[PDB]
Amino acid sequence: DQLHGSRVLVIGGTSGIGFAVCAAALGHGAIVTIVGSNAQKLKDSVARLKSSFPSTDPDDIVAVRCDLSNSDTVEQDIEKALQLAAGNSKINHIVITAADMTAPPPLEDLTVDSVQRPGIIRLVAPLMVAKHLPKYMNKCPQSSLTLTSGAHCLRPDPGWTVISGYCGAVEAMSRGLAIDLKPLRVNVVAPGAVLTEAVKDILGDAYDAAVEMAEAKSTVGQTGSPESVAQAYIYLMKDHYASGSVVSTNGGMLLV
Amino acid sequence: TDQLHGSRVLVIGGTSGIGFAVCAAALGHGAIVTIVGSNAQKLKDSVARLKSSFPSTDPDDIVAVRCDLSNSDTVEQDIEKALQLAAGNSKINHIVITAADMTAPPPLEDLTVDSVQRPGIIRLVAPLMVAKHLPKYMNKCPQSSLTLTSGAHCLRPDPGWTVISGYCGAVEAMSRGLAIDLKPLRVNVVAPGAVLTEAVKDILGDAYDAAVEMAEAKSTVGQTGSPESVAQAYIYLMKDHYASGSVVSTNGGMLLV
Amino acid sequence: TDQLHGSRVLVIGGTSGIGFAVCAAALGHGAIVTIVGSNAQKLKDSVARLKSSFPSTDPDDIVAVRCDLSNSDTVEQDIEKALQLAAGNSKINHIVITAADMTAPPPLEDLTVDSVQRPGIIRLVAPLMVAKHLPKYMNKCPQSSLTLTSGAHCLRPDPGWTVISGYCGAVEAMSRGLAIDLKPLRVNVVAPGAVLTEAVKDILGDAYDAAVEMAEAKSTVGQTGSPESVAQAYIYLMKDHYASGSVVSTNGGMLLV
Amino acid sequence: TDQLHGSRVLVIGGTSGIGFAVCAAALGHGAIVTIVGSNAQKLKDSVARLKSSFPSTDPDDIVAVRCDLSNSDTVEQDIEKALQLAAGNSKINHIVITAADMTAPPPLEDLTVDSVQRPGIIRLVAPLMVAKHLPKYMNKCPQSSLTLTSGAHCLRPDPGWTVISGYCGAVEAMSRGLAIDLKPLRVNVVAPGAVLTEAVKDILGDAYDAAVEMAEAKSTVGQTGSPESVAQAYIYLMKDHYASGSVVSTNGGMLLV
Ligand SMILES: NC(=O)c1ccc[n+]([C@@H]2O[C@H](COP(=O)([O-])OP(=O)(O)OC[C@H]3O[C@@H](n4cnc5c(N)ncnc54)[C@H](OP(=O)(O)O)[C@@H]3O)[C@@H](O)[C@H]2O)c1
Ligand SMILES: NC(=O)c1ccc[n+]([C@@H]2O[C@H](COP(=O)([O-])OP(=O)(O)OC[C@H]3O[C@@H](n4cnc5c(N)ncnc54)[C@H](OP(=O)(O)O)[C@@H]3O)[C@@H](O)[C@H]2O)c1
Ligand SMILES: NC(=O)c1ccc[n+]([C@@H]2O[C@H](COP(=O)([O-])OP(=O)(O)OC[C@H]3O[C@@H](n4cnc5c(N)ncnc54)[C@H](OP(=O)(O)O)[C@@H]3O)[C@@H](O)[C@H]2O)c1
Ligand SMILES: NC(=O)c1ccc[n+]([C@@H]2O[C@H](COP(=O)([O-])OP(=O)(O)OC[C@H]3O[C@@H](n4cnc5c(N)ncnc54)[C@H](OP(=O)(O)O)[C@@H]3O)[C@@H](O)[C@H]2O)c1
Ligand SMILES: CC1(C)c2[nH]c3ccccc3c2C[C@@]23CN4CCC[C@]4(C[C@@H]12)C(=O)N3
Ligand SMILES: CC1(C)c2[nH]c3ccccc3c2C[C@@]23CN4CCC[C@]4(C[C@@H]12)C(=O)N3
Ligand SMILES: CC1(C)c2[nH]c3ccccc3c2C[C@@]23CN4CCC[C@]4(C[C@@H]12)C(=O)N3
Ligand SMILES: CC1(C)c2[nH]c3ccccc3c2C[C@@]23CN4CCC[C@]4(C[C@@H]12)C(=O)N3
Repeated sequence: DQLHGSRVLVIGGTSGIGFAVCAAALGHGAIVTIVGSNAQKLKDSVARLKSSFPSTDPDDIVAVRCDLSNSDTVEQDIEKALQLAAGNSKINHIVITAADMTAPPPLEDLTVDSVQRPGIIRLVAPLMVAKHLPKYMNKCPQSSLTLTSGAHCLRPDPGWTVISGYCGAVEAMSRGLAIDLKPLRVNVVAPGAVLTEAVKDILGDAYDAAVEMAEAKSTVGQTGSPESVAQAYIYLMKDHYASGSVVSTNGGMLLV
Repeated sequence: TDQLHGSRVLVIGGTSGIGFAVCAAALGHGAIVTIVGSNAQKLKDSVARLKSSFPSTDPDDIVAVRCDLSNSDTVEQDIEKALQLAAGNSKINHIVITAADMTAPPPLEDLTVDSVQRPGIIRLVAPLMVAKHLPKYMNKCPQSSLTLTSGAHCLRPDPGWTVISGYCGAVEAMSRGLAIDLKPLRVNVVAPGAVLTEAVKDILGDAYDAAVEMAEAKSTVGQTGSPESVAQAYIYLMKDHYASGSVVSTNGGMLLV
Repeated sequence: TDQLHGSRVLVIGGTSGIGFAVCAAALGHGAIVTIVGSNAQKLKDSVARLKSSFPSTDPDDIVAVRCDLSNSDTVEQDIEKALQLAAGNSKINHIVITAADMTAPPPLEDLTVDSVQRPGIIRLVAPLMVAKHLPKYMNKCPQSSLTLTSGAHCLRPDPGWTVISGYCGAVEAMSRGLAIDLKPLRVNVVAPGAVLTEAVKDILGDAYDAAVEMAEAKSTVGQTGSPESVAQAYIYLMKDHYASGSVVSTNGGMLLV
Repeated sequence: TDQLHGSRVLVIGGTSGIGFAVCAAALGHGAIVTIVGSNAQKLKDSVARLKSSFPSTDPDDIVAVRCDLSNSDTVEQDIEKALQLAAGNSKINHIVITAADMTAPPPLEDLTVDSVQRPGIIRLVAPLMVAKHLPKYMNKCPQSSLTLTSGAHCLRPDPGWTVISGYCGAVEAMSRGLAIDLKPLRVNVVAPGAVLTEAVKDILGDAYDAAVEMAEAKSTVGQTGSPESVAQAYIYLMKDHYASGSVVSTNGGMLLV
């Protein structure tokens, strides 16, 4: 594997998809830097990651708490996470899955700041990553930055139009960063229905009616496993020719 | 013959360029047009020629309102005023939004948190505020339409205008979400290519002639797009009562070479 | 005032359904329409039904030609003749192709090499034969247009019409290739959704009523597409001299739910 | 550690180019590879190349069969032998199709009904014949995959390859239909960009060095695609048990410039 000695920055690797990416990354022996905002399960996630890979050097699994939902500190924090992840070396791949995980208000009660508050973590944080990565990454086709969107960008869930919009912005912005940061490669993974611990939290009591309706809306009779969706991120790290692309893993939900 | 005769159109951003050609086309079909802009004068100037290129129309079918949508205070109450004015005694039949800041972004080496967020109030919050308040001034019927604006830069972004390609990418995704939020009302996007509007003359300054010639060369047609040809996409989307959630791309085959 | 008045329109497949509505819309703008079909009876009925909806139109603006484009040994020759009389004295301005066999394919249990290959003559070979010979009969100029036909089934295919989803997917890609082969002439595609033409009731037989509800429900609008609304997409692509390499999708938001 | 270890992979078109790189990658994970080609020599030679780069693998994990899929008789029966072979006593886990004629089409001045039709036997009929017979040789299970092949030319067609761009458009649409026909089995497409296989040098001849220089410049990366990088997309779809109905594009950003 050519991801053995690799340094990968997983912005949002404390839970769900991003965590599965650090598990997959550690399976190939890479050095993984994790970024989250909750200090306690960031201890739990990183402690959880070296008992599933106990032969891996513990110093190759580093964590930092960063709050990227706040307009100050995010440039200072993104720059700090790139310093920690780069170390003496340069970072080889960056993965961003961080999202605010909050239900928007209905459209009749839409507020100006309601529209803008997601943009800080969906748009401003990656752009600050794109702002500062040349100093911490070599702009060569062997390095990658991968952003996150979803199938909801084409089949929006009801109530979620605004965040459904921002994922549309992530995909267009991804392509622009492939020109801004060329020949460095940047791409997007667009997952479908992944039953992460966060999703269980969002829908609460309406969860099981939603799981069965998600399973029914797939060519597979399934929702997506977190470690299978993680293969899309690993793919874009190993494919030194993929750039400006959208990797869609949705179980055929857009076909039914 | 024409079903846009008695129909009411609100063109948010119709004072120049593409939006103005949409108001000209709408009045060519006899529609009642309300125009929204920010420059106080040049808003009379386009209102002046449209009763002078078609004096046929009753002068009260061409009404105008000044709105500043670049500032987060003022945006909900300004669109609300323009919707009361376009609807009048009836309800609005079609809404067209072309309003955009049209100012050069910084390079991303000097990217600031404010550079990223300020385009969104006119590109994202203004249309969402339209979607918030249009039900009381439009009937939610498939004979009604709301059309947003995109570009080919959403798929082939201009160096480096990455941040605003994102917002146009957000416009397309948001369009689809609003097509289900406002069902059975129709929501769509127009994605123009290279149109030589009076703003583009201003933004390109001295690099204009080198850019016009490379735009004509990046086309299957050997030309740039007329504003009056692109306006047909907005007029088309008002007449097609089955088109919703779609992107009408008119770019001279630019994405093909 | 209208720029489709003197123009020559050839609708390959204008004897029924969507293509027929395109000739109705074209005649509303005063165009000279040549109709092409394979059924001598559906071709006399179509020209008769168009001289009772437009009695003021000159009878020479509605001429028809009989062509069987499902057969390989004469599809090139038939296309050639259709072109020559549609141009007449002058040149052809726009060509619209909707022709399709509209017969259910066999299930995958009985798929045959010929089942897969026969549709290609009318879906792929006839349009390519049109592009091969139109230069003597059209000005390859941006005010000229060639429009092919696709559907939403190319992205949401219907069971078991997988093979015809393939051919409609092939039409969209070649559309883009012919915009470069035929540049600066304009080539585009319309992708309709659910249009209840007379061919569609024939395929659905007794399951028709259950299928209409199914479609109606599965759309953002509460409707199927009118033939006269989908026809707006073809007329639009004739009026927008900048639209090229594009896909005009008319689906009632079916791809959103 | 590896879940492609006991896995049986059928690479239809693995004697050269991309499909060959897919068989190399599969054997790196310990998969059992069945290779299909039409050149007996290439096929033995290709199998010889693979057991000298992997001398430790059991030679029975590298089995080959000669198939001519260019002809209407024997193509269903050759697909059927190849399925028995790959399956053996177990069932097939993944199928990869890269087989293509790789010959320059004639110009449109000499376009014939047969030049158009003939590619469809290997572009469309062979995969459909694979989907027709694989259920007795594959589970219809989410852990098994069928991967077809398209390319970036389906969206930015190279001249004069319009007809072959069309067939690649059919493969992607057919992929989506086959993802529903064979559900819950997974069906997908890989859309490579510029890969300098020996077949591409054969087509480009003396214009090769000028063509690679213009291909490298038309990418965001300053390179063409490695066969070993593009093969990772096929391996990925074996690895992602949630990917279905998708297009994995690996083109070096050529569609951005
Ligand atoms: N799951 C799906 O079906 C689906 C579909 C489409 C798109 N997506 C996108 O996939 C990505 C991953 O989603 P997920 O299912 O894995 O949910 P998740 O487990 O909640 O992932 C969120 C990650 O981001 C962190 N985070 C939350 N707020 C943060 C903040 N202000 N600043 C920095 N980090 C923050 C979280 O750490 P903390 O513990 O500190 O909060 C966590 O590590 C998201 O972008 C999502 O929008 C998911
Ligand atoms: N022309 C092209 O080649 C091209 C290409 C791709 C995309 N587009 C997009 O198409 C749309 C039309 O562009 P255009 O070429 O026609 O330029 P334009 O003539 O300047 O159109 C701008 C319209 O919106 C108004 N406007 C600007 N800022 C406003 C603000 N804060 N509040 C309210 N109204 C405001 C303008 O009037 P004021 O004078 O009062 O500001 C004008 O009526 C834009 O969204 C553009 O991004 C254009
Ligand atoms: N209806 C829908 O909902 C829908 C949706 C998506 C896509 N489409 C596609 O749009 C196109 C039009 O479909 P439609 O609904 O209008 O069905 P249609 O009424 O049967 O249209 C078929 C047209 O093509 C002609 N035609 C058929 N075979 C011919 C042949 N060998 N030679 C010459 N002409 C031939 C027909 O005339 P003859 O009487 O001589 O056969 C007729 O004018 C089709 O390609 C269809 O697949 C339709
Ligand atoms: N390289 C690119 O730039 C590029 C770009 C887009 C798409 N693609 C697509 O990628 C696929 C792979 O191409 P490639 O470049 O790897 O070319 P390649 O090496 O020529 O691949 C051809 C493969 O197909 C087999 N094949 C050809 N004709 C056959 C027949 N009649 N029966 C059975 N097998 C047959 C060949 O075997 P024999 O020669 O043994 O018969 C060989 O295994 C092709 O579909 C190509 O169009 C390639
Ligand atoms: C819609 C959602 C509540 C949901 N409902 C499910 C049912 C079954 C399996 C997964 C889900 C999910 C995951 C989602 C996907 N959406 C993409 C942008 C906003 C949202 C909301 C959230 C998100 O971030 N996670
Ligand atoms: C890039 C731009 C300066 C430009 N350069 C040209 C050269 C030749 C012909 C047209 C143009 C245009 C029109 C554009 C298209 N872009 C889409 C989003 C931002 C921007 C900027 C502006 C816009 O709104 N109008
Ligand atoms: C599938 C079909 C029988 C169908 N079943 C419906 C139920 C409700 C409303 C509309 C339909 C339609 C319209 C379709 C769409 N398909 C696109 C290519 C082939 C086909 C077949 C036909 C076509 O041309 N018209
Ligand atoms: C067009 C082609 C001759 C070509 N010309 C190049 C110049 C520089 C770098 C790469 C190429 C290629 C690779 C291509 C891509 N096309 C996709 C379908 C048919 C074809 C033909 C062939 C293919 O399979 N490989």
